[PDB]
Amino acid sequence: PLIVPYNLPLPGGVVPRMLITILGTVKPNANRIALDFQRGNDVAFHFNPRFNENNRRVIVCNTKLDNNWGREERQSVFPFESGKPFKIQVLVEPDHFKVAVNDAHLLQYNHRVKKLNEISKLGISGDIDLTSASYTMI
Ligand SMILES: OC[C@H]1O[C@@H](O[C@H]2[C@H](O)[C@@H](O)[C@H](O)O[C@@H]2CO)[C@H](O)[C@@H](O)[C@H]1O
Repeated sequence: PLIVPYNLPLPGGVVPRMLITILGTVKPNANRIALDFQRGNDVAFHFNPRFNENNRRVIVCNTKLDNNWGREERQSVFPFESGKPFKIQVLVEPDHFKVAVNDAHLLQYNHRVKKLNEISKLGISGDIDLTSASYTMI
């Protein structure tokens, strides 16, 4: 496997038609997963499944600028399950990140950080065994 937290460099940043594919398995009794698309210290797109927030499962998405979190976008559709293998696909489209899990569309996140080619790293963290993380141009 890959060691978590795992960094995936995105050479030259992201660009529309770039597809990121993450395969892993959720640990037993998981609490959280996070994807952090970084522009230096800023987080352009934070994607954060939470398995127990006040006894609810929710995906929280946000942007961090100068160490400040912005407005959360929350999604109560929650395709992850403790103990089970998953696939996350993040497709960069011109105006949003488009996320599908296990081949089903999940959410979109409008670009707040505009300098896409400066979003040069993806951090993958949380309560998972990470099997693979890669990108391709489609
Ligand atoms: O917004 C993403 C960001 O959330 C932090 O937790 C928030 C929490 O979601 C919010 O309900 C509460 O009022 O403030 C917390 C701190 O901003 C996480 O700590 C952080 O990791 C991100 O997930």
